[PDB]
Amino acid sequence: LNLDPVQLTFYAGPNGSQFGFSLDFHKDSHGRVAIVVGAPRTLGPSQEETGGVFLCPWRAEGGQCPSLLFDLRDETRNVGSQTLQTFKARQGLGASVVSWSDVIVACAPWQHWNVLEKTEEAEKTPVGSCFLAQPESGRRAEYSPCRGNTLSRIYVENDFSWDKRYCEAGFSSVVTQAGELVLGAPGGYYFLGLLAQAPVADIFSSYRPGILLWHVSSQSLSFDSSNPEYFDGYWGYSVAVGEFDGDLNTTEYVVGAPTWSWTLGAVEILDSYYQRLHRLRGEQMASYFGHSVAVTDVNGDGRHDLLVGAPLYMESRADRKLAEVGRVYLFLQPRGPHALGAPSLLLTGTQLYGRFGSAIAPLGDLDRDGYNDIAVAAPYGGPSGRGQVLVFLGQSEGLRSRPSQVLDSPFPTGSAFGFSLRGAVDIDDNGYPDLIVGAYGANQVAVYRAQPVV
Amino acid sequence: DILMTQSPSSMSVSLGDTVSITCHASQGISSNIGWLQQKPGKSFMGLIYYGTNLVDGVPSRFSGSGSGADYSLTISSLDSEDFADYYCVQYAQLPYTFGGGTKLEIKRADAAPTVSIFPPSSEQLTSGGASVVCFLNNFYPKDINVKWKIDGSERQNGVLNSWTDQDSKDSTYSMSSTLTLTKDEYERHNSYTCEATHKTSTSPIVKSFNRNEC
Amino acid sequence: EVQLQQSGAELVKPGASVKLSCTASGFNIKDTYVHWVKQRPEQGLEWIGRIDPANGYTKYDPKFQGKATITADTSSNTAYLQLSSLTSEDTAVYYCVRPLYDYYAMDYWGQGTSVTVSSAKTTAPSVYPLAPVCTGSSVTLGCLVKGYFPEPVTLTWNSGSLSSGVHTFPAVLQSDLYTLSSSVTVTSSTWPSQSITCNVAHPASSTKVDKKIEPR
Amino acid sequence: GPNICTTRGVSSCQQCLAVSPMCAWCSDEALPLGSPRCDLKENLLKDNCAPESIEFPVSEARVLEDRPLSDKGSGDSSQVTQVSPQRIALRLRPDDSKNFSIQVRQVEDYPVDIYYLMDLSYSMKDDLWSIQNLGTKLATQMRKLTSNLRIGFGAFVDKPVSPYMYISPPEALENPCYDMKTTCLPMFGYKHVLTLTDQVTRFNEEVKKQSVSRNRDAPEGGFDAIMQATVCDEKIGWRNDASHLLVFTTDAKTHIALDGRLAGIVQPNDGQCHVGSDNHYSASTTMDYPSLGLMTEKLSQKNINLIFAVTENVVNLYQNYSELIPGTTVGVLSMDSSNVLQLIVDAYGKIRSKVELEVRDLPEELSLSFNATCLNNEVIPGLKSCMGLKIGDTVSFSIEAKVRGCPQEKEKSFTIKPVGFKDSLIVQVTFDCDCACQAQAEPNSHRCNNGNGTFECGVCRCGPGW
Ligand SMILES: *[C@@H]1O[C@H](CO)[C@@H](O[C@@H]2O[C@H](CO)[C@@H](O[C@@H]3O[C@H](CO[C@H]4O[C@H](CO)[C@@H](O)[C@H](O)[C@@H]4O)[C@@H](O)[C@H](O[C@H]4O[C@H](CO)[C@@H](O)[C@H](O)[C@@H]4O)[C@@H]3O)[C@H](O)[C@H]2NC(C)=O)[C@H](O)[C@H]1NC(C)=O
Ligand SMILES: *[C@@H]1O[C@H](CO)[C@@H](O[C@@H]2O[C@H](CO)[C@@H](O)[C@H](O)[C@H]2NC(C)=O)[C@H](O)[C@H]1NC(C)=O
Ligand SMILES: N=C(N)c1ccc(N2C[C@H](CN3CCN(CCC(=O)O)CC3)OC2=O)cc1
Ligand SMILES: *[C@@H]1O[C@H](CO)[C@@H](O)[C@H](O)[C@H]1NC(C)=O
Ligand SMILES: [Ca+2]
Ligand SMILES: [Ca+2]
Ligand SMILES: [Ca+2]
Ligand SMILES: [Ca+2]
Ligand SMILES: [Mn+2]
Ligand SMILES: [Mn+2]
Repeated sequence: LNLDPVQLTFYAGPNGSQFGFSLDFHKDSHGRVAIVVGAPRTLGPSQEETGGVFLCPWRAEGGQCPSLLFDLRDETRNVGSQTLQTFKARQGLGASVVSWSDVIVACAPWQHWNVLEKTEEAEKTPVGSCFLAQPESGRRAEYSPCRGNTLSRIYVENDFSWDKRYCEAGFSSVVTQAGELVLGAPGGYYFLGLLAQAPVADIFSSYRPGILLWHVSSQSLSFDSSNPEYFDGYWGYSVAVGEFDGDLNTTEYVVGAPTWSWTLGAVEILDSYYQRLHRLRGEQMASYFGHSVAVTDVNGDGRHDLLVGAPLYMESRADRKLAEVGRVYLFLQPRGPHALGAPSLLLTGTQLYGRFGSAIAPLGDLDRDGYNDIAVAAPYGGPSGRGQVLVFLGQSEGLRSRPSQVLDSPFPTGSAFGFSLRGAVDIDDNGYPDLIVGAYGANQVAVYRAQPVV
Repeated sequence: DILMTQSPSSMSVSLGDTVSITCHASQGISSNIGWLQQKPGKSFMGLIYYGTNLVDGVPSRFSGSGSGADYSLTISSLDSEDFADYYCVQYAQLPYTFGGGTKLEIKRADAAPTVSIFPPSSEQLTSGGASVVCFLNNFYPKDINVKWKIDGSERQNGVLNSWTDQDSKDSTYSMSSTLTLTKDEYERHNSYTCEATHKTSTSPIVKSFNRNEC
Repeated sequence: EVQLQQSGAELVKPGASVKLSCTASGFNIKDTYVHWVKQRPEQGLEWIGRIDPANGYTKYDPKFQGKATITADTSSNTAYLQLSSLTSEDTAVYYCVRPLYDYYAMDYWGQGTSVTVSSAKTTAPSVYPLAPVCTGSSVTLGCLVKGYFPEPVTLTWNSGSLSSGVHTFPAVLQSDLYTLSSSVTVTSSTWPSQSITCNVAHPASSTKVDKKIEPR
Repeated sequence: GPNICTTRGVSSCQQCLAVSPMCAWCSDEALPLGSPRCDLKENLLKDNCAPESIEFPVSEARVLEDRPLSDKGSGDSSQVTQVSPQRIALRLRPDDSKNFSIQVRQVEDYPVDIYYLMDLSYSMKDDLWSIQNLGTKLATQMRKLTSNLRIGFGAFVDKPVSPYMYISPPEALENPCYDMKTTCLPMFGYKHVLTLTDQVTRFNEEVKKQSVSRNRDAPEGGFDAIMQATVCDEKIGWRNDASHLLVFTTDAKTHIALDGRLAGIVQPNDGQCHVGSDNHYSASTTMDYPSLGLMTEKLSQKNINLIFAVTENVVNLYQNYSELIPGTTVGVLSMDSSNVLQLIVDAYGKIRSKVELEVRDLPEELSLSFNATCLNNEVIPGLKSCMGLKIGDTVSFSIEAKVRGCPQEKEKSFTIKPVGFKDSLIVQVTFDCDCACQAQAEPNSHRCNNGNGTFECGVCRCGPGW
C-alpha cells in the first residue's frame, strides 16, 4: 500500500554476473543495516564463472558495491592414501545468501567434489558448499556436510543408499534465531533431497583451511527413505522456519518438495529432529507446489501462518482450457494442537507464464495496522511481461484477496524482477519496514522504501 | 611405509626454556602430521593436527610448523607439566607411522652416584640360589655403565638391570643391577665387584666384597 | 565431553585369543573413524588398523594381518580389537584413538588396555633381606623380591612409616617370572639401632610377607 | 390492435426496428396524423401504406461457398473438403436470431505424418533392438488407412550437463559406459535423425545405426525434445494438409519446467526452434525444460497430436499429464517396445474418433447455441462435440446466433472450425439496423421548424447540436 514506487534506489553489479539472484538484509554489530547480494556468475581469478557476494552499504543513491571476498582457488589434499579435490568453476557462489547476527552465509550449490584413490574415484559430483563470513572481524569458515570419501564402487553395491554426492547444499538456506544454519539440499540421497543443520558457532570453531573433510559433531542431517513417493522430489528446494507445535523451546522446519510424489509437489513441517508433523500436498501436477515457502503471522493471533508458491499452476478457464499463471496458498495455523486444514485463501495469477508465486516475502507490518503483510512476485507478469510484485495486506481473517499495491518492473524485459525478495527490515530508519527486490537478469537490485500512509 | 625420524631422542632442559623438537619423513607429507604428549605413566593427549592446528584445550605456548618432509614442535617457556614424552605421527598414507619419541628431562648439576653392594642373603643361599645386588643411587646425568667382575674378570651372563624415572624431588636417576648365579657357582669364586663408569669421574667407582670373609 | 573408556588389563596364555573393547562416552561411536595403536618400550608405537563403525569397513597394517581383527557394535556404542594366536611379542599396551575434527587425525586417546601373554602360573615372591658387609655416616639397606607372577607388588618399609629416602625399582621379567628390588638410606645412628622391615604384598597369590633386615 | 411497436411510441425509423424483430416502419407521406408509422407489416398495408416505403428487414442466412464433402482425402493438391458449407452470409436485425447448419466429415484416406521421438537413455537399450523392422511393418499396417504416409525419427536423453551427466573420469565424457564393460554414445539432449519422408526403408536403416547413451538420473529430458519437434516445422517436415502424430516413447519419469535449476539453468524455455545444421538441440545446456502450458500452446499452434507411448510403470503418470494437455493420447508400451506398432494404430483411430467444434473471433454481442447429430440422426441439444466416430463418418450441427441490441460496427466475421481440422466455416455477419430511407435524408429541411431539423423517412428529427 505505502511503498514508494517513484523514488527508488538502484544497486548494480557486473554485466552477466546475475547480481541479485539472492539477497538479504545484514545488520552489523552496531545495528547499521546493509544489503548482502549474491551474484552466482561473477568472474573469478581464472576468468571463469565462480560466483561472488557483494555487501552494499545503505545509500539513497545506490550504485556499486564492494566485494565480500572468498577463496576461489581449487583445493587439493593428499591424505590417508587418498586425494581430495574441490572444484569451484561454475559453483554459483551467491545462488543463495542469508544473514544472521553479524554473520553472512553465502552458498555455492554447484561446487564440485571428487576423491581419488589409485584408479578408483568417488565421482566428480556437485556436493555444494556454503561460505561463512564475519565482515567486521574478517573471520571466514566453510561448511560442506555432503562431502564424503566413499568410492564409487561402494555406492553401487548398497543400491545408492545414503548417497550424498549430488546434494547441492546451500541451494536454499535459512538461519534460526538461536543461530542454527539449515541448508536445503534437493539433490541429496540420489535426488530425494535432504536437510543439513549445524550451529553457526560450531561451524566456525570446527573449521580450518586445507582440511577439506572435517567433522561437525553437533550437525544433524535428515534421513534417506525407500519410499518412491520421495524419489526425484527435490526435498529441500526451499526452506523456512517457524513455530508450529505450540512449544516455544523447539524450532520447527518448513521444507518444500516441488516434485514430490511424481511431480505432485508437497510441503512438510518437521521438528528439529526431522520428524514429520504435517504435510501439505500439491493441488495440480507440474505446478511446482513448494517452489517457495514463507512463514509469518498474517492474522495477528501470534500463531505463524504458512504460505506456499506454485508458480506454474494452470488456472481453469472457459472452454475446458488451462492457462499457466501461478498460485499462492495460505494456511492459517489453528489454535492449539491441531492439523493445518484446507487453504484459507487462494491467490491466483493473471498474466500467462507470469509465474505468480515464484517468490513470497514476509513484509512485516507495512501500513502499521497490526497485521503482518506479504509480497508476491510474478517475475514475468504484468501487461508487458516485464515482471510485477504485488502486496497483499494482513487482516483478522487472513489476507486480503486483492492487492493493495502493485510494483511494476523498472528494468527491461527479461530481468526476472522479483525472482528474489526480502522485506520486514527498516533500512533507512524511518519506522516503516522496506522491501528489496532482485533482478538478476539486469544485474541490479531495486530498493522500495515504505512511507507514511496516504 | 613412511619412516618418521624424530630427533632428538631426549633433551635435558629447565623451566622457561624455549625448545624445539623436529620430525623428518622419508617423503613429502604436506603438513599431514600430528603431535602427541604422554605424561609419565599415563595416556596420550593430542597437541597438534595438520601440522599447525592446536587441539582444543591445549595451551598456546605449544606450536607446530614445517612443510614438505621436515616439521617442528616448539614449546615457548616450559611448564612443570611439560616434562613428558612426545611423538610425531604422519597420516598422509596408510599405514600411519609414528616417530621414535622424545623425552624432556629436568636439567641439573652433575652428581656422582652412591654405590652399595649386597652379598646373597642367608635365606636365598639355603634354597639354591645366589644374587649379588649393586645399587647406584642419586646421580646425574642418566648415562651410566655398570660392569660386574668375578675374581677381577668381567662377567656378562646373568645380569639384570633396572632404572628409575627422574626423581620428583632432586631430579636424579637411580639404577639397580642384580647378578644371579647358582649356589654351586657362587662358591667357586671369592671376590665380587661392580664397577661404575660415570662422567663425574675418569676413574670408575668400585665397590666389592670377599666371600666367607667379613 | 569425548572420553574413550577401554577394558581392563588382560592376562592370557600364548596361542589363545583376547578381545579388547573401547566404549564411547559423551558421543556416538558411529561419528568418526576408530583406530587401534600398539605401544612397546623398545619398538615404540605401531598403527594396527582402523574401522568406520557406520559401515564396518576396515583397514590394517600388513604386519598385523591375521592377528588383529577390528569390529564395532553401534548398539553398545563400543569398538573391539580381537587378537589371535597370541605371542610374547603381543605383550603391549593397546590404545583406541579417534580424531577431533580432521577426518584422518589421531587426537583423542583412551587410557589403554594392558595385555600380558605368558605361560607362567600364579607364583608367590621370595623376599630376601639385603644387609651390607662388615663405616660411613650414611647406611643403605635393601630388599629383593624375586620370582613372582603376575604383577604388581606393593613394597613399603616399616608398614609405610619409612617412606622418604627410598628407591623401589621397576619389576623386570626374569624367565617368565618377575624380579623387583628396593633400597633405603638413613643415618648410621638409625640402624641397627632401630628395626627396619621390608613389607611385601602380592595380592595375586594373597601373600603379605615381611622380612626384618639383620646385620652380618 | 396496438402492440409493442405502437405503444412504445418511437421517434424514428431506426428506433422502430430496435423495438422488436417484428416491427416495421412506413416512410409514406399520405399517412393519417393519428395513425402510427411503426406497426406490424400487416397493419401498415391495412392502413394503405405504400409498399415501396415499408422498411422491414428480415434476418436471413444464405450460403456463399458450399463445396461438397470429399469422399477421398487421397490425391489432389489438398483440394479436400472436410467442412460444409465453407462460408455463409448472415444478416441480423436487433435482438433477433437466425439459425444455420454445418457438416463435418472425418475424411477417409487422409495423409498422415508420424515422427517417432524415442528415449535413448541406457534404460531403453533393449527397446532399440525390437524396432529395427518397424518402418516396413508400420507402412504395411497404415497402408490400409492412408496412401500418403511420411515417417521420421528423433532421439533424446537428457541435458548433457552435471549432475545429469557423468563428468569423471575424462574417458567418461566420450564413453559414459566407461566404468561398465561396454561402449555408449556421448550424452546428448535431443538430436533430429530423419526428416519426415515417404521412403520407409530410410527409417529402418537410420534406426539400425542408432545407439543409446547413459545419464545419472532416472527422469529424462523428453519434454525438451517434444518442444523442438513441434516448433521446428521445416526440419521435422510436417506437411500443411496432413494429420500430425508425435510418438513419445519412454520408460521413466520426465523432467519439467524449473527442474533445470539443479544444473544452474534458470532461463525459461522460449518456445523457439534451436536445432541447426548439426541436428542437435543447442540450448539444451542453457535453457530450462518447457512447461506443460507452453507445450500445449505449440502443439495446438502446429496441429500436433502428441502420443505418450510409455511403459506400465509410468502410465498413470503420463495419463495424468495427458489430462493437463487436451488432445493427447496415451498407450501402454511393453518393456521392449514390441507392441508399439499396434499402439500407434489404436491411437490414430482414437484421435480421428472425435469432432469438437471451436469458435474464433466471435463478437461480444453474439451468443451461440449448438445441437449435435452424432451416430444415426440422433439429436443432442446443447452439445458441440461428437465422440465414438470412425473414419468416413459424418456429423452435423445446428447453430443459432443471437445478437444483443445493435453494435457499432455493422460488418464483422467469425470462424467455426473443428479441432485439428484444416478447413472451417466462415460466417460473414451483417447487422441490418438502419433503414434505406436514411441514405436520402434532408438536412436543414424547410418542413421541420424553419430549418432547425432534418427530414428523414417521413418525419422531422432534431439535427446536430440540439
Ligand atoms: C494420477 O491421478 C490420479 C487421480 O487424481 C491419482 O489417484 C489418486 O491418488 C490419491 C492419492 O493416492 C487418492 O487420494 C486418496 O483417496 C482415498 C479415498 O479415495 C476414495 O475415492 C476413490 C475415487 O475413485 C476410490 O477409487 C478409492 O478407492 C476411495 O474409495 C483416501 O483414503 C486418501 O487419504 C489418505 O491419505 C492422505 C495423505 O496425507 C491423508 O491426508 C488422508 O487423511 C488419508 O490418510 C487420499 O485422499 C485418490 O483416491 C486417487 N484417485 C483415483 C481416481 O485413483 C494418482 O495417484 C495419479 N498418479 C500419478 C502417477 O500421478
Ligand atoms: C436445439 O434443440 C432445441 C430442442 O432441444 C431447440 O429448442 C426448441 O426449438 C424449437 C424449434 O421449432 C422451438 O419451437 C422450441 O420452443 C424450442 N424449445 C426450447 C427452446 O425449449 C433449439 O431451437 C435448437 N437449437 C438449434 C440451434 O438447433
Ligand atoms: N532411497 C534413495 N535415496 C534412492 C532413491 C532412488 C534411487 N535410484 C536408483 C536408480 C538409479 N538409476 C541409474 C540410472 N538408470 C538409467 C540411466 C539412463 O536412463 O540411461 C536408472 C537407474 O534410480 C534412482 O533414482 C537410488 C536411491
Ligand atoms: C433453421 O431451424 C429450423 C428449426 O430448427 C429448421 O426447420 C430449418 O431447416 C433451419 N434452417 C437453417 C438454414 O438453419
Ligand atoms: Ca516449537
Ligand atoms: Ca496466524
Ligand atoms: Ca499490515
Ligand atoms: Ca524504512
Ligand atoms: Mn533412461
Ligand atoms: Mn535423466
